[PDB]
Amino acid sequence: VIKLHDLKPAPGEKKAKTRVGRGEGSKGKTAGRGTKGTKARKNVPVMFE
RNA sequence: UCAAACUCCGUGAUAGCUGGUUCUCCCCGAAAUGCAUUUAGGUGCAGCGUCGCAUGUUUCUUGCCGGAGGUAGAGCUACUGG
Repeated sequence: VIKLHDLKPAPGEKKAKTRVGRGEGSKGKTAGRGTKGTKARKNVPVMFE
């Protein structure tokens, strides 16, 4: 019989959150931003070239 | 404390700048170029990476073939000049 502990999300339904800045074995020490620039502390507008 | 005091608030001011950004392993893996920029230590796009999808050897290497060049070299009584 189907109880609450039998319920599971479907495969691929749930992907783990990527946690940046949590070590160099992951997206660590820059969070995929690279080193410097405007793009290292802010985001650049799309309306700007 | 003074080329405009101090305090609170606006306010977590803004900083193309500096610094920092914390556990793991597996696979792949750059760039530091071009163009433009009140631009030149920034940024957009392209190039280069990855992932996915589609296509599938088209890529690449070698041989052969067809081709255009004007460098090296050479030449100048073949031009311009010396």
